[PDB]
Amino acid sequence: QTLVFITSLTFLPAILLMMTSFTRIIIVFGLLRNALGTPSAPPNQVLLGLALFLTFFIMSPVIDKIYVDAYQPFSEQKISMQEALDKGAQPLRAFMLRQTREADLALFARLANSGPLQGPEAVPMRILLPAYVTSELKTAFQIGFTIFIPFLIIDLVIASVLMALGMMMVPPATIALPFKLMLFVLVDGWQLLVGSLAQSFYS
Amino acid sequence: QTLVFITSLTFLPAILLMMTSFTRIIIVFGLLRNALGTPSAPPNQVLLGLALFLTFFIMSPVIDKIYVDAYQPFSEQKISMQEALDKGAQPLRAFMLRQTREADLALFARLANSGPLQGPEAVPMRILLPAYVTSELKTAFQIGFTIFIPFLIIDLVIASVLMALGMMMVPPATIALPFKLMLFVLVDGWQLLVGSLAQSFYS
Amino acid sequence: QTLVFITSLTFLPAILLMMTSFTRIIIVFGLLRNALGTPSAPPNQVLLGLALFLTFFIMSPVIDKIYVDAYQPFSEQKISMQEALDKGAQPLRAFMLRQTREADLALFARLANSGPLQGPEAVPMRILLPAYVTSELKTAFQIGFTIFIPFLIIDLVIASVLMALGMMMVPPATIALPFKLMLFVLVDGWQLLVGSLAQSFYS
Amino acid sequence: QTLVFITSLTFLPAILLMMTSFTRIIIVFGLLRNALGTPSAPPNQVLLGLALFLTFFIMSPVIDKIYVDAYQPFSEQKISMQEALDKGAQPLRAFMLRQTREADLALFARLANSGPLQGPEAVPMRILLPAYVTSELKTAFQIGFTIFIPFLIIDLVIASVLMALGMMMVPPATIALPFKLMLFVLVDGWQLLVGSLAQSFYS
Amino acid sequence: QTLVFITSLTFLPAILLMMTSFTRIIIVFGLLRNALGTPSAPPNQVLLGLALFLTFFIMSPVIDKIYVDAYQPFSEQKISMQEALDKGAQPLRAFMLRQTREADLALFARLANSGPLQGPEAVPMRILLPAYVTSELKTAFQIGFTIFIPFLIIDLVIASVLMALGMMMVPPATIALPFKLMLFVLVDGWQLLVGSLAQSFYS
Amino acid sequence: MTPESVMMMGTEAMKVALALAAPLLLVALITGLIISILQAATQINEMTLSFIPKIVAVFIAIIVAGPWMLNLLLDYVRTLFSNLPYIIG
Amino acid sequence: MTPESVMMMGTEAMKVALALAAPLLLVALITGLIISILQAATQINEMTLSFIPKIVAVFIAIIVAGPWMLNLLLDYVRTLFSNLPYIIG
Amino acid sequence: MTPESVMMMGTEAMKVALALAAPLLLVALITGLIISILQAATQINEMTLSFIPKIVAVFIAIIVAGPWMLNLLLDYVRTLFSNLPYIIG
Amino acid sequence: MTPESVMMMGTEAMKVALALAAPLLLVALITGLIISILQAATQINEMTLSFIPKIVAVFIAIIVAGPWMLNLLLDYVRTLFSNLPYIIG
Amino acid sequence: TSEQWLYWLHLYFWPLLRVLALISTAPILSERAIPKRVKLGLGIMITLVIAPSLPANDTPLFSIAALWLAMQQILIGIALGFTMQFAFAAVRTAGEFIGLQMGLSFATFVDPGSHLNMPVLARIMDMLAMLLFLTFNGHLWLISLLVDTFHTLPIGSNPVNSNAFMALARAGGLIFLNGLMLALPVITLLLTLNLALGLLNRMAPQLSIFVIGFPLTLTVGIMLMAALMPLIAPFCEHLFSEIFNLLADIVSEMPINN
Repeated sequence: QTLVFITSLTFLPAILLMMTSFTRIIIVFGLLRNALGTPSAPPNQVLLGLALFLTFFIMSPVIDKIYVDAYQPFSEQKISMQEALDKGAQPLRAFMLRQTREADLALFARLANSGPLQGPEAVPMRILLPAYVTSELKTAFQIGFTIFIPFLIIDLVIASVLMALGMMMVPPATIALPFKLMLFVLVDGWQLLVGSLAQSFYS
Repeated sequence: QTLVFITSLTFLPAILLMMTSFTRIIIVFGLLRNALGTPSAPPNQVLLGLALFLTFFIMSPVIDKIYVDAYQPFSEQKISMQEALDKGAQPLRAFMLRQTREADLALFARLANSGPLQGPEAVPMRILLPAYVTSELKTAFQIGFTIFIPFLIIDLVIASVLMALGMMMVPPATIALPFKLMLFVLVDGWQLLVGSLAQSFYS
Repeated sequence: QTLVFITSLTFLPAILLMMTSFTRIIIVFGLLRNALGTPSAPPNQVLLGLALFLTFFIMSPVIDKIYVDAYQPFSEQKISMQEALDKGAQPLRAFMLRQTREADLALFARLANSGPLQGPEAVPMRILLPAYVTSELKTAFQIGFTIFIPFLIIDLVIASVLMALGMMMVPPATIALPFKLMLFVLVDGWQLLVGSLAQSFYS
Repeated sequence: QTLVFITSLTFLPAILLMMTSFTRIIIVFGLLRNALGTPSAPPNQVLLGLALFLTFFIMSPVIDKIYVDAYQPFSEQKISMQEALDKGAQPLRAFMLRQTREADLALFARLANSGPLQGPEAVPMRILLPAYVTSELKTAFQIGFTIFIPFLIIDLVIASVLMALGMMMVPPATIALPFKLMLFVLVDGWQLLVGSLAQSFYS
Repeated sequence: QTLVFITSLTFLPAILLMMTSFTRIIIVFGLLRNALGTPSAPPNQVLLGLALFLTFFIMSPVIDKIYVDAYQPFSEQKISMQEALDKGAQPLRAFMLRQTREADLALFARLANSGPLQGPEAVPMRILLPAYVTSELKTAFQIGFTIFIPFLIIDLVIASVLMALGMMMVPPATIALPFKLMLFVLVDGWQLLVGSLAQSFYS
Repeated sequence: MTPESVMMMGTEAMKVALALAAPLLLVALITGLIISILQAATQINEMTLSFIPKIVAVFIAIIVAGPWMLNLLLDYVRTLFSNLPYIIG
Repeated sequence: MTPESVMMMGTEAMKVALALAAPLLLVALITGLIISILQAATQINEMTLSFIPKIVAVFIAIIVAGPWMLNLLLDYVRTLFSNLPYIIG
Repeated sequence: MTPESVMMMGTEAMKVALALAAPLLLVALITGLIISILQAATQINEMTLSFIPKIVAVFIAIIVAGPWMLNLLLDYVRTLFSNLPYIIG
Repeated sequence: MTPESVMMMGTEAMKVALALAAPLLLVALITGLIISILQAATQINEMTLSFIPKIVAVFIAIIVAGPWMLNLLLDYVRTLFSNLPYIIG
Repeated sequence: TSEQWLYWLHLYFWPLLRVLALISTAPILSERAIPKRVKLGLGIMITLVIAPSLPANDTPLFSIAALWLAMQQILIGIALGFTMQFAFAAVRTAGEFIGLQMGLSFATFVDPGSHLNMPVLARIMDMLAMLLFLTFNGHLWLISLLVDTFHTLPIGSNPVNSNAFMALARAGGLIFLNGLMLALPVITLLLTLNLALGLLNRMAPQLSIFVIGFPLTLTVGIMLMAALMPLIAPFCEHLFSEIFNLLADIVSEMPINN
């Protein structure tokens, strides 16, 4: 039984981190690292830790509501998780329904051949999750691609200047990297980035 | 319960190393290897080991405090981590607070809208960790940008000497990899780097 | 202890591999194949294997001491805590001290702000490792710098000749690679390199 | 003992492909495509496939011998690494001692401070592997240097012809790709290569 | 199986791909894009998708014969993995044997030293593949050289018309760059290439 | 997120890039022409004689221009990072 | 691997390459001189007047010489690739 | 990290680079011009005829410069790496 | 490790390089100059007329010099890679 | 948790494989910037919406014959993914051939290191044209198309046909066509500059395009690329519609020929 057990080692925690956040923040930082030259920040520890810390920050009120409403009577273990799920899904759902764009909801309600819903809370979870994740991908890319442009402009300017002199055989990616560090720490570029990512998220 | 157990087994080895050090050092070394032409030193093996050893050297006093205050009562197992994590958090709390910028604490409190903060332990951990990591990143990129300058001088003076007398075709990244090894053992730059990263760290 | 086992499988190999040797060697091969133009060796297969074998031959006395004084008595499984780690480190201490620069232990005794340190066995573990590593990297960069010189001679010569006839068009890095192989199989440049990395190492 | 087991697996195929063959073949192929301009072949599929087929065929006699010696009594799995090492090595040992320069072993016996050296088993396993690989690299670079010569001929002919007409600014390195290609397919130059790497191998 | 199974699965997709086609296609696409300057197509996506679609189209009849003569009869009756493997190998064999040069079979029968062979299909499976791959490499480089010709003519005429007037310094590599694209699409070039690679395959 | 905004992004990007790079390149071309005229008329010309002044000119012009070439990037990256939460909405 | 055999290889390859490139640049130089001399005796010259003949001359000489220029390479390349298993040992 | 301090670091590095690069390319330009003026007045002008003197000149100048051109780097990199712990805050 | 021993290394390497590449470019320059003088006094010159003798000259000079150029490198690379285990300390 | 249910869980694996195939092969829409466990997370989520309401009841027999069936799905997924990327390859190819006409193209010589010419322009036009998908719909149209293929080409014995793979393989094809159609004005304007610098050489051969040419043409190639930004907005609307018609046509053509 090496197969069935071991596949769920990453499956379940990844799904639990797909529900709420940590799906767009990784992507923003990964796009940053795709810019800014080479990796220059090891994913295996640094980006994962950072993007998990920011999520534990942003979702603090959510975990607080869960802790009070469901976690605390779960210390009694009153009921198997039925309202624990529900009274814990409702903060999760209300947090999720706030970020899911409109088109995605309608589309994935069509693809399931569902019936007309009267309330938003009536939207089943198996319909919400993929719409939420799709919306989050299509906003994470909307932020990330808007982050690049200055970096690519510096790249283009440096390359044009180098070729203006006669230096064909230089890898201008190696002269770019320092300027793309000074124009990152010089505009306080990290604080702006994280304040944006933490504000624009909930709003 | 065992589910979140392996969940934590997947993450915690990265969470702990992020919490203390090892996030400025690795990034400084990675910004080093991008200078000196090619990624000579292999990241899969050498930089991880060097950075972990140096961080052990720097964290030895904090580790001593954690030992004498947690493991020695963990020999008895006085209480179930109720103070082992608690008392163990005090040295890490003060340690982060020492290097943690004061403006990042302010900003990340504003994003959460917290009231009066008076004491050090009045700072909730979920305000430290993100502000701590962003401060460490600011510092790491400052050090990294400052490291580059002489390598840029060498590269550009070589490239401007070559194209001064024809030779438009020689890829100067071949003549400049030795010079970046004369300059770098001639000034003993492998002691100055580790000395500075060990000194400026505590402050 | 299930946690520490996978964290060990992750880190401990890279630790033991940095603790003895195999760090000075790999950097040398990596700087070598930076000369000779292209990779000219699949590092995933050839250079890493060769560098492991060289070390498996060089550390024969240390590995023999370790075996005969730890694991032959460990068939009894007397104690896996004290003499498993302590007694096993006695040969490593000497093997690392013999190759450790003197100025380094001074620096890392100074930073740690220790009192009277006379005995190299009284030199605790944490002061030894990083000084040893910095020293090794210094000497490896020295050897690597001394390597590059004849190749530079050849490439500058060929480039100057080509520019002499007016052959601006030609990419001289394509003509100089067969000569870089001739001058490297003619002087038996491959026997001398391993002979040097094997003789100078222990000393 | 779960530690050493899985550690052995991540390398064991890589080392297995070192003990026997496929090193010099892949190195010759790698130095082949360095001529003829660009790679022009997808190493992911074609070069590795060819190198695997060639080494399979070259080893088929000694591989079938190893089969008979070990795998046929291994139907019972007789002894875990006692004579499968011997009846795997004696074939391997003869295979490499047929291929290993007698002087390389002289050097690697000098540095080992050797005494009685009478039989192949009197030459311990730790001595062969590095000497074997050094010899193999020397042979592969010999072959590679011999390869480059006709392509140099073609390139210099074309460059000189262009410079003779007054073609000062045409990049002859780009004109000379189809000519190399045709003058390499005309001579049936792919039969000769995989024939030489199969005849010169066993000897 | 534990070890050999996963490694065999990883190797499989290279085996199935090399055995049949798709080692002759990608080389032609690479050579095409090497004409007309830089890549001008994202290799890892487009020139793999196209080069896989062509291969599946060209090999559809083989798979149809395999299906009809193996799967449908092996279903529910009359074959147990013995006649199925045979009647499925024979069409694929007849597919390969049609393409192998006559000499390569003799060469790989000589170096592998196979006994008296009587049937073409009686040639063992192992002997088929490498001779096939070598033959297809020859044919692919032939096709690529046939492709390069008109672009060479374009470049030559343009460079001449330049120097006929006095344009010694101007690097005709720029002027002749749009004309290649204009006269590669104005004559609907791409359809001719798939036409040729479809017809000249079986003929 | 209307295709007018997406194209305005590019129209601003390329204008900033031109504003940055055009001074340097124009100094390079000016030095090139000034020496190339002196290159003939007293015909003497080896090959370059001018790449060295084309380095002097850029090295001077970068120091002379300096501050506002920084200020452009500083302003525009700041406005970008500030408007990011409103691009989405 | 004696530095003598790696001189024999070079001495063969140089002469083969010379054998190849000989007639091409010989007729190139011949035509160049023949035209440039006639840039006297009604001297008038525009710039070159002499690239086209250098092209038609090479175009003639290539197809004239042809097959044996190919044969030289086809022979000695076969020789090299057949002697490979002896230079090793 | 005001753009004044970064401007100071930049102006320091550019002065170091000027000091490193002045004699080499200065001598290069000087000898090139001196030969090119000889290309007229005895109109002989092959293509370059001067890439070799530009090599011997740099060969002489690097030998003559030698120690202090390296001492500049040795000192400035030293001060840089010593002031590093004081740039953070 | 002192800048003195590294300057010794440099004085060795640059002298080896000069001795290695002297005859090639010397005969190149000499043939080129003597031809370019002939390109005056009988002014005839299309563009090059001289690259061909520059090929013949280097072609002869490599063959003549040959073994001792190679012996230089075989000796000096030997000394380098044999002193290698002492440059450490 | 015993193997009782795992074999019931084995019911979803085929649509899972198809959807993972469609996801893995359309990276610029969902690419390596994403962690492979999120790029795989989308799969098992999406199939849970799709897996019910499918009359799909199949069996992996002993020495599975349905391994052959695994051949079918990976093709259709690939058939969608590797097809949809022609809307990006066209704009990338339009971007490259512009930059290659001013200064970038001195990788014409033997293979240098990294490309260094791509990152100049073709990484911006691929980014804009990647934002324009997300304003209309990135995967929504694609996932609906694949939901339709779940109905037309369900599962089973008759795997696929041919002569449609040849259709969309002869299709692009239009890569270079659209590549021209975009950049034709820029390229036409720059050819005139490249030839205009020429007529100066006949007046004085010392103008040495390395001295004059590139500093001149680079500024103009940035100017024109700024002035021709808005034209990319209505053009991309074609490159999407044409290829979506292609896809729908071929996906409807394939099953009726079964």
